[PDB]
Amino acid sequence: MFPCLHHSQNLLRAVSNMLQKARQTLEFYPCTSEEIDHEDITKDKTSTVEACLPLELTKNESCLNSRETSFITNGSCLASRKTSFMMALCLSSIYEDLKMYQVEFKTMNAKLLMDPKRQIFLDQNMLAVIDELMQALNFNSETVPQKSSLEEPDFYKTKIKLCILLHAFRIRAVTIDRVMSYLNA
Amino acid sequence: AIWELKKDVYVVELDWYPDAPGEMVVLTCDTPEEDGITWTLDQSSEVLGSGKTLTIQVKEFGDAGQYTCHKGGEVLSHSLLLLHKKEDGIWSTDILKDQKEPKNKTFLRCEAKNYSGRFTCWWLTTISTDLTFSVKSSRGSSDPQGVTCGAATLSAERVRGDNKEYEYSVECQEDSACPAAEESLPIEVMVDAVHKLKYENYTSSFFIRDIIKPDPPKNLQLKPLKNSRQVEVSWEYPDTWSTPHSYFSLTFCVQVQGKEKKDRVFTDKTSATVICRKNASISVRAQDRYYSSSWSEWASVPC
Amino acid sequence: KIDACKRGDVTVKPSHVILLGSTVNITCSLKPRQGCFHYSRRNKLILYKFDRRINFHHGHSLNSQVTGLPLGTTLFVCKLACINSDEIQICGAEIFVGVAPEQPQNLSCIQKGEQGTVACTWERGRDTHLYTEYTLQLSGPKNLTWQKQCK
Ligand SMILES: *[C@@H]1O[C@H](CO)[C@@H](O[C@@H]2O[C@H](CO)[C@@H](O[C@@H]3O[C@H](CO)[C@@H](O)[C@H](O)[C@@H]3O)[C@H](O)[C@H]2NC(C)=O)[C@H](O)[C@H]1NC(C)=O
Ligand SMILES: *[C@@H]1O[C@H](CO)[C@@H](O)[C@H](O)[C@H]1NC(C)=O
Ligand SMILES: *[C@@H]1O[C@H](CO)[C@@H](O)[C@H](O)[C@H]1NC(C)=O
Repeated sequence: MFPCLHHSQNLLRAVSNMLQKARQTLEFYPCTSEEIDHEDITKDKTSTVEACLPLELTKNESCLNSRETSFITNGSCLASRKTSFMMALCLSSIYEDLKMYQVEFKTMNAKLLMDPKRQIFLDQNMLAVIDELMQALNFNSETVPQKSSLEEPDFYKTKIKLCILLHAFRIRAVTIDRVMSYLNA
Repeated sequence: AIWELKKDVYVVELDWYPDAPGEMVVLTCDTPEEDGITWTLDQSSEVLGSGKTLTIQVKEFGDAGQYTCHKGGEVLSHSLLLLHKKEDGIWSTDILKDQKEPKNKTFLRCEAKNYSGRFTCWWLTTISTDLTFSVKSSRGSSDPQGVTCGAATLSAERVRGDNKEYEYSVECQEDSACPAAEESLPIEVMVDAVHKLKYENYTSSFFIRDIIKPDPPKNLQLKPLKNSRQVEVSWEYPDTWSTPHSYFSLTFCVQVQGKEKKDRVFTDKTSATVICRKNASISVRAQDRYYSSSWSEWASVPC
Repeated sequence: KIDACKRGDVTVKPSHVILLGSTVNITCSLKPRQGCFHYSRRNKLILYKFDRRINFHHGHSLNSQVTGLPLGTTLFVCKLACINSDEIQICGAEIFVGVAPEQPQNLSCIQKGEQGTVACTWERGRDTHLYTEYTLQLSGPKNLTWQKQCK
């Protein structure tokens, strides 16, 4: 049993439940996988797409581009002398992916609360799981400050952006789960 | 408009309504200049036009065919003509048939069995002869020579109704050397169906994970527990499925209904224990554990 | 920057928040680069309220003036229908019709026991269909006040 793998399995399950709630709440807003384009915020910032691979799959090492964002932050999920750099860079990039998403999700939630009705709001449990996993991934975890606005934003745009992020995040959550399973075995 | 599908082949786009005027079509020959070039459409020596240039509006299919560039008694060049009918401003779709299983207007159905990127696409067409297909593929549009599609082959000749639909399939492998954990661009496959003087094209966009269909579970065996009614059943991962088996995982659903309505049990473990009625079979199915995928064929061992 | 609206942008006059009784000019505009791939006089630019057709213009610029909107939120979504392809949602606007907030007629503050936390209760009045922020201020003999907001 791997504790980070348990957190990652909790993350994928939490996103799956939130995604189901989002489809039910926003009946008109189009939130089916077919009608929602895949857009990834972390497209160029992080190297999870390349660094997070089984050791057998990655060989030439040429594609790792000049140790891109090679922070290699030390953390409680692995041990400093336990695994190869290929997994050390991957764990740092996964931490960065969760930081980029959590900062955005909190911004969306703060705008959603202002709605006169409560049609939809991001799951507090899902946000807590993202923070718990980041704390294990990197010791120098930064907790996002409470975000708020002094004005009211258009709600339709936030609800379309929300659906686009949730689906992309779910794909990211499976990718983290596969890496955690590989680390355990 | 007039565009060249390939050298010596020119597809002409024509509107399809009664009493329609044809587009002015100009024929040119890339040969050393000859005074007196003659032009034929049919194999017959009826001569259509003289000069290195021939003008003929393609008002109907009869006016489309292999115009021949011949002078001096030697055929200088060749000018095959292909037609892309457009009806009410909508491109014709007659060569292939609408399966409709995913949704309406679906003529291409693709599938995969591994994360390697090897995939096969099946299209059902009811035209028995004079049929040719051109297949090209790429990841998004950025990858040049991204995918190496193979050549169409007839696969089956079933008798649905009396039409006898024939199924043609292509084998395509992602030729990208760099391994990547997640796909950001959908693979796009284009089939340029050609029949006689009629040209049609079909485009399908998809992701490998969505089209993946696992092969049936391997080495299924039943081992009765000593002095107990229940029987332990053990199965193994398919060799064809991508490795390592830790990063890529499958979920096994076991149904014991054989021949009470639903004995299906979903077990991640490779061995599950089920009471075995003497008069039934035990069957196992495989699906991608991580994402929703097409279910595998049932693997049945007599019990 | 994830963008919810790419094919086109929709504007509302004066604003998404309007007084009960006012009329909004929802105008759906399509960027020139985006549009129906094949020009045809069959494709339309529909505008729907709760998926109900209110207008349709072949041209990229569509203008509408909805009136008598009731209290609440109405989702006006402006989809593009091409000749054979299915409708693609382009952009939409959510309008919250609201009214001026009710004043609290009665305010009572009660402290439970000699040692207690002061609690003040008010009659909100009619619910305005809008986000409501309540501020309670307590001032003593001279002017020194405690500020608390019930968001
Ligand atoms: C699928 O079939 C359609 C039907 O012809 C193809 O659209 C046509 O594509 C050709 C090739 O680009 C166009 O001809 C040439 O286009 C270029 C670029 O615009 C231009 O420089 C040439 O002068 C000539 O126009 C043709 O205009 C176009 N037809 C229409 C109505 O747009 C399409 O390419 C086919 N796709 C595949 C993958 O085969
Ligand atoms: C709405 O637009 C029409 C024409 O564009 C104009 O005549 C009218 O005054 C506008 N009304 C408001 C409230 O903006
Ligand atoms: C206290 O505030 C009230 C209202 O602002 C004002 O009328 C009064 O003069 C103030 N008293 C002092 C001592 O400032």
